[PDB]
Parts: sequence; structure tokens; C-alpha cells
Amino acid sequence: MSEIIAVANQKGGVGKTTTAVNLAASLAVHEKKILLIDFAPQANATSSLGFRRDKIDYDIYHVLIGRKQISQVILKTQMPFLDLVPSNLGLAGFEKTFYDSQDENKRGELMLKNALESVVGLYDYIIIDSPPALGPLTINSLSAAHSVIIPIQCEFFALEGTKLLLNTIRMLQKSTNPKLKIRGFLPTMHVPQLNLTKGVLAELFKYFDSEFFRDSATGEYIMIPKSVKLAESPSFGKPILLYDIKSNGSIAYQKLAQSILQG
Amino acid sequence: MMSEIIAVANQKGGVGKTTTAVNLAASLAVHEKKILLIDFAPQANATSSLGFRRDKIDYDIYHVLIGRKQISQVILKTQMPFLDLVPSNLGLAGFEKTFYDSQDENKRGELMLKNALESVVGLYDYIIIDSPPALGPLTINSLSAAHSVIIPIQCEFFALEGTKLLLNTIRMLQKSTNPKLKIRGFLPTMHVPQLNLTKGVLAELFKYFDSEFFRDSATGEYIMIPKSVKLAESPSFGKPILLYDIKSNGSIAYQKLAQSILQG
Ligand SMILES: Nc1ncnc2c1ncn2[C@@H]1O[C@H](COP(=O)(O)OP(=O)(O)OP(=O)(O)O)[C@@H](O)[C@H]1O
Ligand SMILES: Nc1ncnc2c1ncn2[C@@H]1O[C@H](COP(=O)(O)OP(=O)(O)OP(=O)(O)O)[C@@H](O)[C@H]1O
Ligand SMILES: [Mg+2]
Ligand SMILES: [Mg+2]
Repeated sequence: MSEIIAVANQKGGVGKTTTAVNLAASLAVHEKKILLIDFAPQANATSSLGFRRDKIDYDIYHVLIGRKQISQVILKTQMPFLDLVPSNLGLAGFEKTFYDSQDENKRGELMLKNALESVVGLYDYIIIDSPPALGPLTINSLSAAHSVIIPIQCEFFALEGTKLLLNTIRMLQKSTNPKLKIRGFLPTMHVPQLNLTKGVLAELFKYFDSEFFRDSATGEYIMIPKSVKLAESPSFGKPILLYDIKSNGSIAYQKLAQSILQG
Repeated sequence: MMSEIIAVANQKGGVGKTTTAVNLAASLAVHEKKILLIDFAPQANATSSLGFRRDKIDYDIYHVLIGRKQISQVILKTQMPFLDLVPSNLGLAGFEKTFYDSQDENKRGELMLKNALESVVGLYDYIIIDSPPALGPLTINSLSAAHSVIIPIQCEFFALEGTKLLLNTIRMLQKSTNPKLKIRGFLPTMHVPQLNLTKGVLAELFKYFDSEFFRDSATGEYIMIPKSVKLAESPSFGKPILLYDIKSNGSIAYQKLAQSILQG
């Protein structure tokens, strides 16, 4: 039975896709069976794994509207234990479908959850990459999930942003997903010596210190460092472990996976 | 006054749309041009960048769009006399539902921002719109209202696939709802010239798009916003960078950007 993990932040460019891709790969290297769901219309996760937009046939949007079952759209990747549900531009049509269903039921929030029900016994982990909004796509991600990883870029808008995302999660924990947990807060693109980084982290630590990911071996906080090689990796269509497994970016995501595998 | 309405748009997240909208607006304001900044994103980062608390704001752009308030009822004065703000709130996430209601009955909704701006176009020299990271109803409304669009581009790998897709949306709107819409220009942001990935991405962008890039007409140079510690720090003080550090490289770059706009 899958643990379904959403990677969510409504702030743009905070490392959601990079985290979802590289965590899924770092778990798959252990020969745990992993499904990555690209839940964003811009489809950066799909492209990160080497799949160009013009080569995608049927995608997650076709599953949500019922043209395809989810087993029909699953792609195998270069890693034998990592599978991908690709996305495409057509997933921007989901918003229309969501509000239409809310005139035919109350159930639009559960459309991804219902789509995943035939694969939950086939994978150890299902990782969902969310778009930068609190709209219907992210609401579907969080309603399908057992847990949520929040990548945090520590710059100024993270302060107001983290508080809002947590309020969204609390409201879902009342209504549509009572079992939903914060898996953890993960600092991404992290540059420890910056004063802005220090100020933002200190503020988040006051309220949130128990939510930050820690190394299961050393007890240290797990943070993903700003890394030239991490930014280069989707241009090769590979997660960073498949080529440079000794870079600091690769080592950090591997620490994250080890922390997830403990439970 | 006849406003030039400029949208700042990219569906990629975190590429500097808000930083560009706020700092271009301030850089135009110091030339005694009357500027209206519209925060068109539900996350409301432009509102926070100018020193306002989102939770303290009663009525915003969402209420204007659905017709509950006139735009002149929600306009706030900022610290700079020539720069006014229409704030945003999380309630702007409700607009999508309103849009798809309007598309269902009369097939409208693209023009809701344009219609809302009609009473202020004679009152401002420039109206700058900060868009959210999506190609949805809010970005469709900002591009349908605009004379021109500035596309901030972070030059990392997803810029290549993403730029073409935004251009497609722009072309489709140029055929239907907004024929006058032009690209004002592509603006490289968070730019670190020495990186191999930066060089590779820019070479490919110049290959397809060279004529679209912002230029300093005095030197012929490409205008790029450098990665700057101070640019990231400035919204934490509720100031644009020219009020925070006017001599910093990011300040100098946004003033060059404003010169390019002002020269025509
Ligand atoms: N640790 C890191 N070091 C350096 N660059 C990074 C790191 N993490 C991500 N990046 C780069 O930063 C950019 C933004 O990251 P990414 O696209 O993963 O964020 P996102 O939150 O998924 O964005 P969006 O909101 O558009 O979905 C990408 O170009 C990526 O290659
Ligand atoms: N040239 C720069 N140098 C350093 N930091 C920058 C620069 N431009 C923007 N930033 C910082 O990078 C982050 C992303 O910028 P910003 O929020 O303006 O992007 P955006 O495209 O509006 O994001 P979103 O997609 O979330 O709306 C912000 O924290 C900002 O303070
Ligand atoms: Mg992403
Ligand atoms: Mg923004």
C-alpha cells in the first residue's frame, strides 16, 4: 500500500519539481517501486526525466476526464523502479472540469484520489508534483495525499506564504482529508551565509522547528544546497544521482529519502 | 494622459515577475510619470513588497473585477507620490469560478480586467500588471488588457520550453481578444553570466528570439537584471530597490529598463 506524498508550495520557483523528481529517484535507487505524478500543466517534472512535450501521447488530464485509466498512461523511465504519469498543457483544462463537477456533486477535490485508487497497491510511494497555486490542482494533490512535503526557499515571501499554505492544510484536515500530515519542511536552494536566509530560517524555526526534516543518521537538519549541478540536471533529462552521485545536491536528496524510508 | 498598460507575465514560477513589476513601476515613478501597479496574483507578493499587510486590506482587485467596487475605491497611495497600488488578496483565487461562469453563459470573461481599468486609463501614464505563474484566467485577463507584455526569464533549463508556450498564448490572444498586444520585451532576471547553463540557455534564446530582448539604445547592449542580494532583501523592508539601495547593480538595471520603456 502506497504512501502518497504531495510536494506543495503556492510560491513559484521554490524547488517543488526538483524535489519531487530527485526524491522519487533517491527512493527508487533502493528498489522501492515509485510512481511520480506530474500534476502541473507546465510539466517540468515530465521534461526533467527526458520526456519532451511533443512526445507525450496521453497524460494525467486524460485520466481525470475518463478517456484513459491511469495504467494506460504510465511511462517507464531510465530507472527500473521509477515510473511517471506525465502531464501536458491540456491539464490547464482541469479547472473547468473541477467547477463543472461542483455543479454535479460536491466531489471535485477527490478526482486525483479516485484516479489513483487502482495503483495504490502497486507502488511503495506515489510522489505528486504540484503547481504554484492554491487552486483545484493543488487541492486535488493535497486531498489525495497521506502526507505533504513543503519545499521552502528562504527568502522574504516564504514567511507570509508558509502560514497561508498551513492554513490550507488545516482546513483540509477538518473537511476532506482528516489523515493528512505534514511530512516535513525542506529548505531548498539553500545558501547558509546570507543574512536574508538566516533571518527567514530563524523566523520559521520559532513556530515550525519540529516540522523540519532531520538526518536519521546524524540528527542534522536536511537542507538542499544551492547547486549548479542540480540546475543542470534536467537539461540532461536525468535525476542527479544517475550521473553525479557524489555532488552535494545528490547527497542531500539521498539523505531526504533515507529519512522518508524510516517512516 | 493615455496609459500604456504593460503586463508582466510568465507561467514559470519564481522568475522575478513581482520583482520586475514593483521595480519597473518605481523606476518610472521617479521621472514624474503617474504609475498604477496592479497586483494581479492571489499570493499578493507585490502588495507585500510595497509595505502593505494583506490581512489588513478590506477591498481589492477581486471586488473590482466582479463589479462590487469601482477601481478608484480600492487604489492605495504608496510611499512614492507618483506610484499608486491596486492591492490583491487570497480572495482573488475566487476569480476562476467567476470566469468559468461567464464563459458558460455568454462566452466572455477575458475582458473583465480591461473593463475595470477603463475609468483610470486617462489618469495614469503607465499601468503595470503583475501576473500569477499560470496561463489561466488571471493571466488571460492581464494579457487581454495590455498594450504590451514584459516576459522576465530566468535562464535555466525550463525557460526554453516555457517561453514558446507563452508566445503561443500571446499569438492566440492577438488573433482574438486583443489585436494590439505586443511583446515589449524579454528580460533576463537573476542573471549570473559565468554559469555554463546560463550561457547555453541564452544562446538558444538568442537563436530563436534575439529581436525580442530588451536593449539599451545608447549602447546596443542587452538589458539583464543581475542576481543581487539587495534585490531579494528589499521587499522585506517594504521598499523597491531604488529606495533601499539606489546605487546597487539591480537598481541600476531596473532604471535602464525604465529608460527603455520611456524612450518608446
Ligand atoms: N538546490 C538547487 N540549486 C540550484 N538550482 C535549483 C535547485 N533547486 C531547483 N533549482 C532550479 O531552480 C529553478 C526552479 O526550481 P523548480 O522548477 O524545481 O521549482 P518549482 O517550485 O517546481 O517551480 P514552479 O513553481 O514553476 O513549478 C529550476 O530552474 C531548477 O533547475
Ligand atoms: N535579480 C534578483 N536577484 C536576487 N533575488 C531576486 C532577483 N529577482 C527576484 N529575486 C528574489 O527571487 C524570488 C522570486 O522572485 P519573484 O517573487 O519576484 O518572482 P515571481 O515570478 O513573481 O514569483 P511567483 O511565480 O511566485 O509570482 C523572490 O524571493 C525575490 O525576492
Ligand atoms: Mg514545478
Ligand atoms: Mg510574483
